[PDB]
Amino acid sequence: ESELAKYKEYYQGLKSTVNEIPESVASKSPSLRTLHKRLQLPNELTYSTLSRCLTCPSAKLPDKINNPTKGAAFVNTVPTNKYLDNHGLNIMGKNLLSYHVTKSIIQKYPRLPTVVLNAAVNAYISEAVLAHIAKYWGIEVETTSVLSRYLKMEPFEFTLGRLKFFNNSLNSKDGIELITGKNFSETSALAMSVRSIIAAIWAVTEQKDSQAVYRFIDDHIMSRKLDITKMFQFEQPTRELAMLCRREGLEKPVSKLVAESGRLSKSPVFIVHVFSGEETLGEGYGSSLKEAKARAATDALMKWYCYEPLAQQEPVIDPGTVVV
Amino acid sequence: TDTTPLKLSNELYAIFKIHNRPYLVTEGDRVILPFKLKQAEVGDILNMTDVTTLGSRNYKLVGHPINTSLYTLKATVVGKTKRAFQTREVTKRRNRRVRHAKSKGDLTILRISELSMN
Amino acid sequence: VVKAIARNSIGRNGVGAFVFPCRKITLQFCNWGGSSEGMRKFLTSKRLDKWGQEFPWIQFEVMRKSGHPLLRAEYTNGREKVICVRNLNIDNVENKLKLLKDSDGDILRRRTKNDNVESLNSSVRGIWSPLHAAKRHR
Amino acid sequence: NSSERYKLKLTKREIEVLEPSVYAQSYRIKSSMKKATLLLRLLGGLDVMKAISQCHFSNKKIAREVAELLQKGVKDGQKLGLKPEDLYISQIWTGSDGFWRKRVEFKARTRIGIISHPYIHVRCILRTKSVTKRRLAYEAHLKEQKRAPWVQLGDKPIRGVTGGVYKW
Amino acid sequence: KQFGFPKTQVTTIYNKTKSASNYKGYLKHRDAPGMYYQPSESIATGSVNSETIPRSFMAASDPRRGLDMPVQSTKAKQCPNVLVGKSTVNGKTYHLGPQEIDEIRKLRLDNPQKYTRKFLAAKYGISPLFVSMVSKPSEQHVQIMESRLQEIQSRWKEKRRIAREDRKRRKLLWYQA
Amino acid sequence: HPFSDNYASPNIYVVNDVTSKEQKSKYDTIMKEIQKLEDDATRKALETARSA
RNA sequence: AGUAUGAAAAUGAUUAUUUUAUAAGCAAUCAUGAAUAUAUUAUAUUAUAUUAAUGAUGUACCUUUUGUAUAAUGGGUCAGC
RNA sequence: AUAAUAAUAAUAUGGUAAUAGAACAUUUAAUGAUAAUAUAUAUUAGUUAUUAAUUAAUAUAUGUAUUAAUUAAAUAGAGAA
Ligand SMILES: [Mg+2]
Ligand SMILES: [Mg+2]
Ligand SMILES: [Mg+2]
Ligand SMILES: [Mg+2]
Ligand SMILES: [Mg+2]
Ligand SMILES: [Mg+2]
Ligand SMILES: [Mg+2]
Ligand SMILES: [Mg+2]
Ligand SMILES: [Mg+2]
Ligand SMILES: [Mg+2]
Ligand SMILES: [Mg+2]
Ligand SMILES: [Mg+2]
Ligand SMILES: [Mg+2]
Ligand SMILES: [Mg+2]
Ligand SMILES: [Mg+2]
Repeated sequence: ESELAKYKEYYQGLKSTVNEIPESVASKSPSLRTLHKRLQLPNELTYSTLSRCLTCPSAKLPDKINNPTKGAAFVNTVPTNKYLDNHGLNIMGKNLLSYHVTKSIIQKYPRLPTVVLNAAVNAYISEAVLAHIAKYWGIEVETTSVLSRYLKMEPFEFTLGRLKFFNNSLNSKDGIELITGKNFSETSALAMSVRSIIAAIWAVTEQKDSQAVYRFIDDHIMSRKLDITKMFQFEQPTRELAMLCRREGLEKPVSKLVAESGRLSKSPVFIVHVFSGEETLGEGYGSSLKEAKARAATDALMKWYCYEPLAQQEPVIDPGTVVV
Repeated sequence: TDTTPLKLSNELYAIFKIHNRPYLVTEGDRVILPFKLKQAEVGDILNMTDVTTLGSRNYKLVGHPINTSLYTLKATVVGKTKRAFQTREVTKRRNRRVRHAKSKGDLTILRISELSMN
Repeated sequence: VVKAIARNSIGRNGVGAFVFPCRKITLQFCNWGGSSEGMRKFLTSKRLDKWGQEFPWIQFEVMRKSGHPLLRAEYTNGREKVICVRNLNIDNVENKLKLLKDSDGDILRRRTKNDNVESLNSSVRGIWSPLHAAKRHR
Repeated sequence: NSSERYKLKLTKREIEVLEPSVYAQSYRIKSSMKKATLLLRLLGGLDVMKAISQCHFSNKKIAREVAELLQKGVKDGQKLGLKPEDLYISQIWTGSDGFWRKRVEFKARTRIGIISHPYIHVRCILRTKSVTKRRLAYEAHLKEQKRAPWVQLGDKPIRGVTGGVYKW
Repeated sequence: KQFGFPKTQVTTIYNKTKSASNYKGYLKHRDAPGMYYQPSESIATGSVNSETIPRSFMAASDPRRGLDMPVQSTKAKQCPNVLVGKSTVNGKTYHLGPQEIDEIRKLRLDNPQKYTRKFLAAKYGISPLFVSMVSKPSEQHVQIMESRLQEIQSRWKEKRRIAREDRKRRKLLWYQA
Repeated sequence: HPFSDNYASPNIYVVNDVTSKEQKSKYDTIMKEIQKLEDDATRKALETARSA
């Protein structure tokens, strides 16, 4: 006999299992099972599907393997099947995230500016955030080599359970990164995995319970804290407020001193209110008068934009951003 | 009890009491009880019962304790744990014996999942 | 004119879907080594199976090493508790395992008096202001 | 001659060490450490040539030795590739050189002391105005940029614990 | 007044003037069970709260419009105008025709040092801002002005530059909310 | 001598007791075998070049 | 008083971070801002670590005594015994 | 009719001189797997109700613990002469 032959046949078996993701093997994988139990995924979502979601596309081994001298070696993963990876799933998950999150944000804040809305959406479902979520869930990367695994003589089940992409061995050894594309990044792979899981959930539940996916998203993605007030940065807000007042049936906004203390000091306090008629729109405190005025305008704009109506109200469609 | 303004308001706080210890909370807030919970395991949900005060920005319902029907307040038990281990030394002023008073009290991290006017 | 500030969301584990903090536990023992007796007994005696049945979201690795017997947990936040269970009986080991599973992974920390609630949320009522107080000072 | 991009990850210590420097060392100088300090504190962050000039016109005995050391460090820097008008003394310290021979001083009325005879060494690290100084200027600039301003009516943390109750 | 709830201060059992920070007194103070009106002791600057938003910014079908919580405590008659433009005090005027505008533009290009914005404003009974909106100066003049500004900046000490930076940071912070 | 099958709850498993020395020996044999294979191929290529 | 090795401490000089030129006492502890550093799950409104803003409490240790902050005993510091 | 662990109710838990019970560190002797993917020592940060040990990183040594554990013993623990 020969040990090379033994290793080779093991590798071939592993490749075959990757191509298939046979259901029994996937079921045997403890990590997959624990992930399934942790997230409370549907029973219709098979363990093979879950394994597939963790399998990123990796058809051909790249040219950068040829030289570890240039700071890269791809020796962990094994080639995947063209029609059994997380790629199609991932896209679907991304689409779902882009639809649902955005919709939820619009429901919450129907006048939110376009740029601000986009930023909020990004915050909710940015690649880094998605990667973090995946890590939290316990989607671990297949860092160990194939040869090493063979030597240890571990089953293929464990491999199936781990996340599988062209992860560069010696990525940041001796403090040297190679700056490769998105197809070799860990964060991206983790993002794909979390999107792929969502897509798989959608696939299994859509006919029985159409909104199951969206309630899962709400539980995991939309449950996260984001203060929308911290997102804004105005420029000349008084002018913008005046424009808004003009657009609506409101009197011209003027700022007026409500209260004042410590004028002729290092740190005064000036309270000014931007009135439109007798109604106050924005209240603004400040060290200077100018500052206070600015703050009142910004407050007014916040109140305009971040207005969140009740669920009992009929839908509020805003009349666009205030084009100054 | 006309509880309409509270119901309307987007922001809302509660001052529920566990063993007469008040904890002022909103939804998402992460309460740290200074004892080991025996009844609930980790993952279990706690329906708060002795809710003293339920407040908006300008109004507050108060009751001893507020009708359970009027509100919901679900905490989740998100980890039993402990405080950091400390060893203060106890000794008298011309005495070489120095008794070490070791201490490492228990904690229970709750998370206020739901808080709303029913 | 209005511009966004790039900002990211904060995950509150409990509020939507509770992800269980403890993700993996490794039982480590030695075949030699008299300190690993209680651990070995625990591994043998149908308790581990029951445990796994109870908690199917935790994976239970069982390893053999030359040193003292070890219980290393692994949590969602990425931290790792490792308890050496040298010379402990079966029941003590089980208690230790229970303690580990109970833990949210976070580091141990001194709390001051009444440092109870930890909010991301802005106050429902505002912050106090002397100009806006009900009773004016003198 | 390559299309491979890279990003380098270096500790603070690694950054410090890799900047071009030169390490002068004296021989076994006959002096006290205190006496050396009394001079060496003057030659803190000077340009090497300035320091050498100061040593030349100093009244002290260690001064000549210090000057010689500086000259040697300059020569070393030149040999390496550096310039003498670029070099500044980054660090310069002293230390005991060991094996100080004690020797009893006999006093009046059957009393004694012990006279030690101290030997020291001066080492110094010369660094470049062209790199190290530029780097620390850049760091200072970054720190200045980072620095949050003084706000007059600014958001200071309401220090103290809440106590499970609104006080407003 | 829609609601007729009794109103309460944030009451301590202790002397509030001497022990406002003492949480214990607040904890002690029990009040009879029911609904109350505790008006907030706060400015409504950073608040997105629904009790803080004005009625004009609420939607027409909002139930909250009718409820009396965006309280108009202040009065615009009593408050005096702060950093208000002369157009706002005495109304906007749209009197200058195209010919006048063209003349202004011609003047400004010709000699911005002689025919400055303020002078134009004085001549035509209109704002300096409006003059600016109407007409660009000769780009040379602008360049000169920029150079002068740069020279002034250079003339500063280190401290002054830092102070200016701090001021700029503060200004940026104002518009955050 | 526990195994993954012994526990009968699929989240429990026992990692394989393969001695470090044995693994090292296996590695040595495989890399050596590869080297042998390569060297023979290179020799053959040299012979072919020499021929024509 | 063997030979190698020696980031053991006391001790000296130097550099870095941080605090410090209107503040008074075992130099610590607890509260609590700020600044800096590290952090291949800081997702952050993050976590740890270092540091005499500021506040509160705080009469070295042993021995011997009815009783010691005592201005009663004894100790210059660390290492080995 | 025991032991270990966990519940509930009750009572008790300041301590000089003193009495009693239970542990740990260190060194040697008896028995004794294992191994540079290991062991030992040090530093830093975690972990276990913590004089102790353990995890990780880093450093230096060593082809390796008279190692875990149970016994037997002691030139067996030092801010106090
Ligand atoms: Mg006494
Ligand atoms: Mg004492
Ligand atoms: Mg020597
Ligand atoms: Mg004499
Ligand atoms: Mg002397
Ligand atoms: Mg008082
Ligand atoms: Mg001062
Ligand atoms: Mg003094
Ligand atoms: Mg005295
Ligand atoms: Mg004395
Ligand atoms: Mg003395
Ligand atoms: Mg006692
Ligand atoms: Mg002894
Ligand atoms: Mg000693
Ligand atoms: Mg002692």
